[PDB]
Amino acid sequence: LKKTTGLVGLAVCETPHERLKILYTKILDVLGQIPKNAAYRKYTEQITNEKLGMVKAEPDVKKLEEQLQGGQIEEVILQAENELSLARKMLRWKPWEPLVEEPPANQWKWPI
Amino acid sequence: ASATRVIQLLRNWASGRDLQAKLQLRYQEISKRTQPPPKLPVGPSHKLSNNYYCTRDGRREAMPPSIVMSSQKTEKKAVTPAPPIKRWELSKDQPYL
Amino acid sequence: TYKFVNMREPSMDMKSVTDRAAQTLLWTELVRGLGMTLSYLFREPATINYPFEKGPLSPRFRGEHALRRYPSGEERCIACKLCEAVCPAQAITIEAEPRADGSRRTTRYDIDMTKCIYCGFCQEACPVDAIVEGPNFEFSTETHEELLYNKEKLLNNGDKWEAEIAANIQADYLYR
Amino acid sequence: GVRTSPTGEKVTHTGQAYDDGDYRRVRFSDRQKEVNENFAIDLIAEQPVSEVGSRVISCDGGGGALGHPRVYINLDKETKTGTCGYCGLQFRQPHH
Amino acid sequence: MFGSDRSRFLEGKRAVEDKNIGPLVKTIMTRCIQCTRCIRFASEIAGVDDLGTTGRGNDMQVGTYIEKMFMSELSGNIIDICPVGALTSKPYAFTARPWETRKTESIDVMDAVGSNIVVSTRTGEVMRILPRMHEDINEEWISD
Amino acid sequence: GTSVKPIFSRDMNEAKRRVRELYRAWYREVPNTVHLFQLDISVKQGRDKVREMFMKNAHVTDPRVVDLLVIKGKMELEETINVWKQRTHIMRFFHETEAPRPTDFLSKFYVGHDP
Amino acid sequence: ASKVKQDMPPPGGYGPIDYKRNLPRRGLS
Amino acid sequence: TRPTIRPRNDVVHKQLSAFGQYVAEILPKYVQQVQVSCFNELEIFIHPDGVIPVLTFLRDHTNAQFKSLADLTAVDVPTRQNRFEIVYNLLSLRFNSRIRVKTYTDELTPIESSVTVYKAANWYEREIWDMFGVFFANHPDLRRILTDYGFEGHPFRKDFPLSGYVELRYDDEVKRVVAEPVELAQEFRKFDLNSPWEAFPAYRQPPE
Amino acid sequence: NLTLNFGPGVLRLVMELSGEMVRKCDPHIGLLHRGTEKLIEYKTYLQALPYFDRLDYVSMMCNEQAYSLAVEKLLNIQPPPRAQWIRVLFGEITRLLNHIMAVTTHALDIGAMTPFFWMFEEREKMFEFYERVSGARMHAAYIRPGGVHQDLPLGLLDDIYEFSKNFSFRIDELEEMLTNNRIWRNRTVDIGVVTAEDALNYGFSGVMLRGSGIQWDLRKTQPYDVYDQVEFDVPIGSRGDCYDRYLCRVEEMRQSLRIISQCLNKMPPGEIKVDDAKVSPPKRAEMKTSMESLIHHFKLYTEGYQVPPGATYTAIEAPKGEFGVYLVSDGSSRPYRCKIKAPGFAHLAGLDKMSKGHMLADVVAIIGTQDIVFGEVDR
Amino acid sequence: QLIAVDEKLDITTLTGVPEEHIKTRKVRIFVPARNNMQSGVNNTKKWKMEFDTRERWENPLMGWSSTADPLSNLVLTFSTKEDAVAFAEKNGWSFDVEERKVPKPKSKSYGANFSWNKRTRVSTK
Ligand code: SF4
Ligand code: SF4
Ligand code: SF4
Ligand code: SF4
Ligand SMILES: [Mg+2]
Ligand SMILES: [Zn+2]
Repeated sequence: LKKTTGLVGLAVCETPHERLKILYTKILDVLGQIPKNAAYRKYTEQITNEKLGMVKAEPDVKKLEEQLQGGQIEEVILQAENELSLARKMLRWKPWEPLVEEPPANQWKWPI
Repeated sequence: ASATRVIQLLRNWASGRDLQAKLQLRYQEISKRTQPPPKLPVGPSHKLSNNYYCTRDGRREAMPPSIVMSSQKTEKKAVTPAPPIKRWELSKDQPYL
Repeated sequence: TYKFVNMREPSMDMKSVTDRAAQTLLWTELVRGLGMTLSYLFREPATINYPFEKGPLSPRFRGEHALRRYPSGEERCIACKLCEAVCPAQAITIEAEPRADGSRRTTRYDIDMTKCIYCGFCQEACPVDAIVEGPNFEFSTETHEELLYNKEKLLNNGDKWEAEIAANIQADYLYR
Repeated sequence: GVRTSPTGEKVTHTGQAYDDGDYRRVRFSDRQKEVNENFAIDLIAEQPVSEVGSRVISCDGGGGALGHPRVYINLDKETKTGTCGYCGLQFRQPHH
Repeated sequence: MFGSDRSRFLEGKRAVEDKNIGPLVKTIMTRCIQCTRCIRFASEIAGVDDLGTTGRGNDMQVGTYIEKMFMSELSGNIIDICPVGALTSKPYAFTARPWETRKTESIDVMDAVGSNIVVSTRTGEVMRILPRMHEDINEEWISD
Repeated sequence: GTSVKPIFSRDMNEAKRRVRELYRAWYREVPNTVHLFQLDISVKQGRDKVREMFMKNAHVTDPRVVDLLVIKGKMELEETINVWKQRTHIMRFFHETEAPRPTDFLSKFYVGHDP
Repeated sequence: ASKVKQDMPPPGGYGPIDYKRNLPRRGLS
Repeated sequence: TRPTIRPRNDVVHKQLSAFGQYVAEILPKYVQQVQVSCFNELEIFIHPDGVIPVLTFLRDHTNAQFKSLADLTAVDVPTRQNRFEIVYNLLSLRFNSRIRVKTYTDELTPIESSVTVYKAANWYEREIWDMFGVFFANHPDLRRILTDYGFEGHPFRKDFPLSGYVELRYDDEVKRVVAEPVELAQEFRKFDLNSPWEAFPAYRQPPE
Repeated sequence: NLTLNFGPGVLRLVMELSGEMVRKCDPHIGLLHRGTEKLIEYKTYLQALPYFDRLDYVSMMCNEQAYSLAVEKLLNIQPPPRAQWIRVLFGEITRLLNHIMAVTTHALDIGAMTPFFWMFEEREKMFEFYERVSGARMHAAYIRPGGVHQDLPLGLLDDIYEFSKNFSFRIDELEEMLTNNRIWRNRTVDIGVVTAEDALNYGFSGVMLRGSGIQWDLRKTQPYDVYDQVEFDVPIGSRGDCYDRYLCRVEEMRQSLRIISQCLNKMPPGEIKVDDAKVSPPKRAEMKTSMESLIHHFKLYTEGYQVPPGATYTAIEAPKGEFGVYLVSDGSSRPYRCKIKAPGFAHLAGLDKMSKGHMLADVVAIIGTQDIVFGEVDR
Repeated sequence: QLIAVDEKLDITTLTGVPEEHIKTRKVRIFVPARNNMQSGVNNTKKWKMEFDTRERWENPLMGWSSTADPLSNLVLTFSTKEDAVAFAEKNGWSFDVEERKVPKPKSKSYGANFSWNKRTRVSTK
């Protein structure tokens, strides 16, 4: 097992496969409450399903790190946690609704 | 420099290096303060023909930014702003200090 | 590519541990630093003997401003007001009117040396090499007022420094 | 050609000189008034008029790139002499 | 904006002698581009046929062909229409630059027409007076 | 319509309450500031100046403007508590060094062209 | 006529420039 | 396109356009417009109420993860009803990209502070309040950061005079530094450098 | 728990102490705020160029390069290759000046004070290179939005080579006096530790990122001039303390020497400014002999060049971190807005977090390792 | 959530402008007139708001020009007249607004110069 991942404050995760699987399952479960037509739901479901399929089909770590294209698997777990938190916040926010209101007539007109 | 041999050996021993090999005071090895005239060649757009300005004017080739998804007006794979960076190589000249 | 600066694992065998303990107890690195300082003591200092010795300069040096003139004796300035318009600090004030013989000449040419930033834009915007930034730099003053140059002072500076000003201009004008 | 004011000061080449009643004269007491002794008009008036045998003459102030921008002067008028705009030198066709 | 940035003209330029048309308009005809705008203004707006083109080809000149003063109540306007520095204001010569000056829109009071003017000043001093466009009073010209 | 987003106060009553609290704080703090900064003025003068600065903005009838002014006053009071200013910053409120500009027509006519 | 003349490195380039850290051991157990 | 013209990259332009469409699809409630410049710079114009959500998305989504906040600033355009324009610049290290988020506000409308999303915004927000007068709600401590204590007005507004209103000097009668109405020995010369004969037809505006 | 105000580069610091430890440390800035961003709006682009030398006066040509890159991006033009190589060569030289200043000033604040003189001799030599090319020792204004102002003097490359082949011994002597010293290590090791996530979120850039183990460098990830054509290594720390950042700065000095050698060896011929007289002024001979050249010189030095409308954010790897400029142009010859992002702002903002549970004497070390120059912080 | 207050906007007390520079100044909102020396019309597209001129005097030393008022160099640009008027009212400045002047359409004919009987005949060209 490798030691001193290199990023200060980031600890080495033993058995990262189980942590990644649990985090991805929780992300999918939270996404299940978002309405179907929301683009966030389908996009994040596709990304998470791809990551879960790649993590379940590779027992190694270095090869899994190369395949995930994130590198340093611990920060991949960190990004999974960040995505889960964002998914919960987004379920709270509900940004799939239409626009709040149009801007004024020449709000974004440049020059002047 | 104008230093005696014994002092030179003392300095080389105390520092641990050969001071006279690489001195920090400039001597006659520097260039002269009087130099021959230069010539300074002209640029690429100094032709006498086939040099119309409308073909080499960068400013007028600038255009207003393109607009996508103006609010006033399928698999659909997810995209990223750019492909993820490749991992850096470990500098196979002096990897560790 | 990247390097590691602090990724060395110290050896844990008896010899290395004893060496580190000897370094701790006998202060070897402190003695090495003392020896480095002592070696630096016995070499020639880099100090020059000002004001009898002066630091090196180049023809491009920017110093105290001056107003030049033609070999016939007529001032080069034609009141085009390009130097005033290009001055980033607005340190140049120009007023002009036709002369007695109808020549286009200035009646007032003031440079505020306490506002000037010595950027050299004035001497490179001039189309007749009238205003130049001379090579003098030892012109400190005891009062604020004497740093507000007028046309007479700048013309006096030009007449005073014209020799080496023209020499520097001749040496450098092929790079401009 | 530096003149002297009726009060006693030297007159600048621009004709500036404080009159008798001006209080600003007090700035010169225990000091001096900076005046350039060489007047451009007098120095250029004593230059000889160049005699050239061409209708149009070119002037760049002497020195090439170290002078003023090159200009062309027409000398058809025999009454007076063509004067350079920048340098102030004079040119004239060979009359008689 | 519309021209090139360099010259391939390797020959010598021409030079024409200056004309004298009075103490108001300073005349430097080497800068003339022969647009015949002053001629049209004098013939139509001012009704004075003093100006004209003498010569043929490259050496065709704009002037009076004789020592004559272009005198009229609207003589100064030829300074404004002339796109180049061929005709300039003699009293205003060598006094200021356009970017220095501040423009104040005001009314002329020397006559009862009330033509609109722009007072061009510089550091609290009036530099010059320019006409201001008003299609109902003075169009774009002012009197001398 | 003319619907706007609030800052702190929904109506004028809450803005008035916040103004009152800010005035209470300034009134309480004036003597401590006078003692600590070693001012030449008295506590009466400082309280009068606080009252004058409060009454200077008495014509504001917009709750957003009122509570923005309250925020600015709270920031300035906090600045005064922690001795972030000095004597000069405190004393700039009194203009002891500026000449008194006149008000009547004749004096302004005499001094200059200023209307 | 005259040929172009500006600052250029001499033919063959410049010599090697040392940049590696040089911290030697004086030597004693 | 000779060597005097900056080369144009099309792959980055296409990638930025695709990501702008993707972002605008994910958050249709807040994004009002998306633009990609000719030099490959992507900017997103959103509603003021979407400062906290959108930023959070761009910081936490597995496909965006714009971790770093490079800069935060405001632009004053007095001709607009919504005077001030707030600009966020974000840098994503994972994808080696940059994005810009633009919002509008006025003198009295507050903008929710993004200290929770990016800590680096903290001082930046104070700077805005110091220079423009835009109030940020739920800020840990909002106060002046750059101007002098007791300074009246926000200098970076377009209607603020360049030299200010007061100047400092030392008075010996009161033995301290005092502030006076500003009086300049030489007035700042204003130059009318702008010229007629428009230079860029590609930016010409309709004659309304 | 007493509160104290360390009053009057120059800095004011209000801090609470519970005995020896530091509870809260709030820095007050604004003592060098001159309002550069407002004064820029009243100047043309060429007139606004010299402000960037005053911005960060320890690294000047880097600020010039950042502003020039922003204006070039807005103008849709590119400089000739020789101008880019000069920019890169000078940028590397400036980086050495900045790193020498930072390391020596940090050591002097700690109390060493000998390497200060030892390396200020070399700083004086570098000033001469700056002076020979532009006539100014420090405020150069050499790099322009069209390239560089003037070509190199005929004897400059040889002198640069002669100077740069003896600098390695100076760095070695500095490391001998500082790197292995037990007092220096005790002063710096495990001081001001910042985690990678906190450094990213707190907006840090440059060594402060690289010291925490983050592999980020704008010259490698987003090269601007000729950087993708030069090979060099990027030092990376492992603990995030002051010692790691000091080692990173020394290694960056060595890699700067490497890049300087590469730039000296691979100097191309050609012109030094873009051959577009509507942006770059023509030569003096052309101005004094050609009519179009005279017109363009007049208009460039009186009114300036019009920049097409638009907003850009251009960032470079300055010696203190990511230095950026957000430039907004309305189509005229004067910029509408010029916001300046300096890494010192974010670093001093994070100073309070980085000085939690440290001694009073540790605050000076942390400030020194932040590489804080208040000209860029206050602007 | 929304106050829905009905009153005119007034930020006079927040700008920090001195009272003598608010109730005494008189701003002017106008389309700047075309410079008669040039035929370009690109400088007469936007509206300009500028303050009235105040006293300038000669400096006793060096003869420079001195101004005692801060707002003298200030000029603002607005897209339309309504925006400038709204800005002036919001900042509490009394304003004078002048309608934009546009040159009337003129019919120009080349044929008129060589007229058979009308007086538009040109004497020379
Ligand atoms: S050097 Fe620069 S600041 Fe000084 S007078 Fe010349 S243009 Fe102005
Ligand atoms: S640029 Fe030269 S000629 Fe023109 S006003 Fe200045 S000094 Fe005189
Ligand atoms: S208007 Fe001027 S340029 Fe045109 S013909 Fe008359 S003098 Fe020549
Ligand atoms: S300003 Fe115009 S008319 Fe005068 S010399 Fe230049 S181009 Fe000719
Ligand atoms: Mg004319
Ligand atoms: Zn001449």
